[PDB]
Amino acid sequence: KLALSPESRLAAAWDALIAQPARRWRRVAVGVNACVDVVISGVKLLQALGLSPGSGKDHAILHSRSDLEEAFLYFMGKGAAAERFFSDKETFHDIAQAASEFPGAQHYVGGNAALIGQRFAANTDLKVLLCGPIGPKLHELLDDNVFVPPESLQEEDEFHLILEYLAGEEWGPFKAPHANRFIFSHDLSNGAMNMLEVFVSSLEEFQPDLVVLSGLHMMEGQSKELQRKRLLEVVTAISDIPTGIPVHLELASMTNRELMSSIVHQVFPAVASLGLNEQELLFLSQSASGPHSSLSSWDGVPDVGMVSDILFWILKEHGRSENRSSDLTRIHFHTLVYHILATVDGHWANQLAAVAAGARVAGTQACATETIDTNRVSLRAPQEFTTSHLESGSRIVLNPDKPVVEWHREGITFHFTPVLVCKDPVRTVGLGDAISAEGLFYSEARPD
Ligand SMILES: Nc1ncnc2c1ncn2[C@@H]1O[C@H](COP(=O)(O)O)[C@@H](O)[C@H]1O
Repeated sequence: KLALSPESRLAAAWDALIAQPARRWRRVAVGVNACVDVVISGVKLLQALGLSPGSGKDHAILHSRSDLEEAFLYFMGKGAAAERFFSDKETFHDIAQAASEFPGAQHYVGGNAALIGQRFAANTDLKVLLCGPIGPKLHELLDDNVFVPPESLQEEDEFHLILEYLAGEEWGPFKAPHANRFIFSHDLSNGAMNMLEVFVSSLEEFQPDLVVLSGLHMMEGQSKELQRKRLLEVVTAISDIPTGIPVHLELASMTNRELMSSIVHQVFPAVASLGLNEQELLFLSQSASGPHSSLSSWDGVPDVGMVSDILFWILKEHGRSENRSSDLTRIHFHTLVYHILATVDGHWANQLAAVAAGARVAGTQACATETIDTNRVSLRAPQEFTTSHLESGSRIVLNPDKPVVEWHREGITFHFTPVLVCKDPVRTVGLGDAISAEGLFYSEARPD
């Protein structure tokens, strides 16, 4: 033998440490955002619609094929990302149909809840119920083990059209300086959480062991009154689920502070578990009180100590307390180069294996391998780090043979592991959802 890489050493230590919990979930219910992502060359699609190259010109809303072409060309010229709503329902149906039927277009399960459901459904001894706007194409795309109530099945899908360009790509006088994507949809269902009622209604019959909720972020840009009605529906529904059934909230893509504030005040006390990334974590700290709210943005890899101070603060401010009657005891934090599982002591088991398992799926799914291919991964976490900078914390050094690190702070325990980052990834949209689902699958709640 020669010396093995840090990455091979790390993946070997995971393989030994990872095992399912003693008591396993039988049934998990997941809702409510779901769609079909159609990934297609934008130039090819527009050409396929019979369009000649016009002018690049931004449009706030796309009402027409013209508007679509013009805004696409505008962003393709910048090599920049954008997202738009397309307002004409019937015209959108014809364009999405054209994109979805275009030879070589890729179709993917989309939506946090559907992606979570899909990951859980990979295990045959776990029964998954999924609600959301599920048409015939999404139903076909979903794993056969996923049960969708007939109530949650509809005639049309919610297509999200993802129009990609490559760096250097050309169409007439247009040339992309960077590779990016322009995305559009006509998705009122996910925007309004229109399947929340159907989801809530299906829980009693199904008797979930675990309920997972996502899609609140999608209400961003809707009536504040509509948002308030839906958050009350969430909280009411959860108070009707039998006591001691964990509820996980998977947080995502938030930019509105009124809404974020409201989710924290109302929904956080009603859930056992929360899942999120660096972007949402920092956004939370910026809204409310924040151990590092002052910082506008993370400057490269988020500092572990700074991250942990925010997670600590959330479980202290909003987590279960003798005064609080909050049910929140768990936060699965996942960023690119490390994941942390933070838990209020004595409510959860198997959290070493669980965080290890969340991290491992980030590698394997990114690379599209069954197991970790140690040639295609790279350890990118900091070699040493402080467990808090605010408080006086430990100085930890990474040991690839002992990758999962545990530390304690006032009845709250943290579980840290680095990620084996896929260097040549296929497609990493939806990775946080697969990470959170894996973390929960390998978690065990205890009696309330
Ligand atoms: N190339 C990669 N290899 C392994 N994990 C990744 C990679 N890229 C992203 N991740 C993780 O996947 C997640 C993407 O989904 P999200 O958290 O929803 O943004 C990030 O949180 C990263 O932690």
